[PDB]
Amino acid sequence: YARPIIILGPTKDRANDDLLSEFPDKFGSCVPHTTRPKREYEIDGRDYHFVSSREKMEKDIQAHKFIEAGQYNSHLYGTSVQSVREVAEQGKHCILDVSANAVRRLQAAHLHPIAIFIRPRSLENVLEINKRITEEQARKAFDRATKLEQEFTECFSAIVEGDSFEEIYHKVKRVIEDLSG
Amino acid sequence: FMLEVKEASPTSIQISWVLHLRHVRYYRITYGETGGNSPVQEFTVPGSKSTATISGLKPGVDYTITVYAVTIFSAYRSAWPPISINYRTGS
Repeated sequence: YARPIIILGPTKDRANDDLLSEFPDKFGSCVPHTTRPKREYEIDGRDYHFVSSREKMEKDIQAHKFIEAGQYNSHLYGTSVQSVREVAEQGKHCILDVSANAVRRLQAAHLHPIAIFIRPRSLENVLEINKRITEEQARKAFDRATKLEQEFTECFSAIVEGDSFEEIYHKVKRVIEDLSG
Repeated sequence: FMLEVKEASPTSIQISWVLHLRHVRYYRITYGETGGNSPVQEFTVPGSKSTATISGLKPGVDYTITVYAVTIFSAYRSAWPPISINYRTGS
């Protein structure tokens, strides 16, 4: 059994992306649910589980079958407990792009998540670890990270820092290996 | 890097972006009159695409176009930050 992964904080999208590319045998992604009709290019069971009955997804949501769900553009979208469990039972860390609120929901499903928070040391540090954004964007990301830490510290397995994204990523990898026993 | 635009006609443009994330479900394109009470228009292209056609634009009118990457790790919410430019056709 492989613990699923939630990385939060600045540069988490890059960390998620590089983990899968660099260790495709140890990491995976799960297939979410939607009630929106499928697009011509999409494949049922790969892009989404396309649910025919909105009423069916609604019962499942009320039954706590989703670690995260919401309505967007009049359609329901969720990441399901079973879909995550299916990835983990292949021995792959399920890389999740979900809210911090989902960590509690994963623990209640006995899925034992790893949650890692990337903490910026300062506004300047944001620009050290993310060299693709403006200063205006860096302050938004700095503000959001601050508020994330204040509300969700107890859900974090680890907090990692660095003066560069390479140092962040090295710590993220080492934490996952350590927590993988 | 940046969002690139080429005018195909006074009513239509072709926007392009640099694939930075490797594991993208789809890209979400939104466009709307730069400064406008009118809701934004939007559509998607597969995560394999780095270009998209936007037609039906009012000629000479400023539009704000933004592209969101939705990763395979996410059910709907996009990666941050999105990329955006302001463009009007004709020159």
